Amino acid sequence: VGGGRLSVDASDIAEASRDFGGVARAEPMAVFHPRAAGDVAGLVGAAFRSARGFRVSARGHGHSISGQAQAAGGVVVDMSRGRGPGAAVARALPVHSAALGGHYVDVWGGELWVDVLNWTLSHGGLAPRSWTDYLYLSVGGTLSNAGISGQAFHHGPQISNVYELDVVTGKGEVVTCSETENPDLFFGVLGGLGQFGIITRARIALERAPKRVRWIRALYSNFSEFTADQERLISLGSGGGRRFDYVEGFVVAASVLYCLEVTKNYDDETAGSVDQDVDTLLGELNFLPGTVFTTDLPYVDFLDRVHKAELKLRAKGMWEVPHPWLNLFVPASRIADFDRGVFRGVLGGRTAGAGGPVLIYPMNKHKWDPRSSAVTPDEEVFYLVAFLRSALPGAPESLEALARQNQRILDFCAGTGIGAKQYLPGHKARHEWAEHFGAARWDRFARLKAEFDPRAILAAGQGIFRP
Ligand SMILES: *Cc1cc2c(cc1C)nc1c(=O)[nH]c(=O)nc-1n2C[C@H](O)[C@H](O)[C@H](O)COP(=O)(O)OP(=O)(O)OC[C@H]1O[C@@H](n2cnc3c(N)ncnc32)[C@H](O)[C@@H]1O
Ligand SMILES: O=C(Nc1ccccc1)Nc1ccnc(Cl)c1
Repeated sequence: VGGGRLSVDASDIAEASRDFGGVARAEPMAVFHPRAAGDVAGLVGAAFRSARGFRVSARGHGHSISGQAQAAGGVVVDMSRGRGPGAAVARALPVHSAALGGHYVDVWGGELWVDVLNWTLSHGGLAPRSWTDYLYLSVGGTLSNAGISGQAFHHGPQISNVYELDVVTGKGEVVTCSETENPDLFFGVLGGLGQFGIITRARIALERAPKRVRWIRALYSNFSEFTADQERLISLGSGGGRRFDYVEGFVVAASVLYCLEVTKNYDDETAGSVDQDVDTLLGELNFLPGTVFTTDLPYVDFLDRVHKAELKLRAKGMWEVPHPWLNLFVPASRIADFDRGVFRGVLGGRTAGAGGPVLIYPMNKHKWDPRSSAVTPDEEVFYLVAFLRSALPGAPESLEALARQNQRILDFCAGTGIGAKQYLPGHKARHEWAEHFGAARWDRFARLKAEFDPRAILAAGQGIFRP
């Protein structure tokens, strides 16, 4: 426990027993409020030494869909709660390295990306290079998955932009790790679904942040042309050449329409070249003529765009509802078959039927380290397909229909041998985890668990190992 506090307060227990998915409700015995890493070590150590080893799970912002951060009858470590004035003054300044050829910053494992951003911009105009679409997620939470957005095609996911970690293992041991120090734990933890320890520190790579963003959306009716254009755009920038700084897309609720979403970053030095750069890049595209929608805004406002949508949804009582999300990594070689079978088949053209946004965009696997625990398709270019569904509140039939639609999509992929992989997996059954990881990766994953959390105390809500 040390400097930390073990809370049984009704409101803390309630928050720790729920998540964004709004379905899973496993209750903890207590909520731990640490002051520092040693306190998390002391709590995990005590769980490891106890007779009936209680579950310990870290909670970031509680954005999990199916109880991943829940610890039934155990202790939930509230990593993202502010630690007071002394903690805020003690946060590390960005540091320059001549060996790395740039700056990095050490952050608490529970820090929200929005707070990491505000801190680094205020200390040199620096910022992380690779984002999530939503900044009110914890660093520890995203690094336990991958952390993806429109920059991942170029910079890789957030797990490719971290130099070092401090990890509290399932034995309560504080271990510093990186590519050159305890690499098995470092690569194990990155994308490791919280299985091998709690990240108490992360050393994030930084770049000089742009000031403004030219934010563009364009429409397509031809899927083959929409995907050919996204794939061409993600192939640009090799050797720092001319490219867009963000590439996403989404299916439009109208035939089916698709929207390409791109940005071009700029500052005072590059403001003179933006318009010509954008025009050249757009002139090479095949979008429907006259369907370009452009907005110009500060970098921070573009990065926080989803939080702006959240405030609007909260005011309408549309945020705190069930979210039966399904996130897939789909091989580019089978993306046309996925569009036919799912956007035009399962969804029948009306999406609409999806119950919320459906993101679609490709990434470059070479930007992902093959040593990490993250599971990607067995192909170089693969797409995120994100079914960001919201069920109607107080409507059980709405959640049932969306959960069935998820199952049909999964059965379609398995039946036609698509080779898709779930991102933020919610498998829970043993043979499905084996198939998710594959033979070589499952063996490696089980070996890391035996070494780092033999009692299966950590992140039991993921439902991989018997606690
Ligand atoms: C709700 C949501 C999620 C989201 C998103 C937008 C919204 C509105 N946009 C995303 C995006 O564009 N790109 C992306 O990669 N992910 C996106 N997400 C999903 C999000 O990454 C996940 O929900 C993720 O879990 C992070 O959320 P959060 O920080 O709230 O963490 P958690 O849900 O409580 O816990 C997740 C798992 O990790 C373990 N955990 C938590 N903290 C730690 C630390 N410090 N160390 C180790 N493990 C940790 C939890 O126990 C749980 O298993
Ligand atoms: O959730 C998102 N991305 C995500 C989520 C889970 C896994 C991978 C990507 N992005 C996002 C974009 C616009 N509106 C909203 Cl509510 C959300």
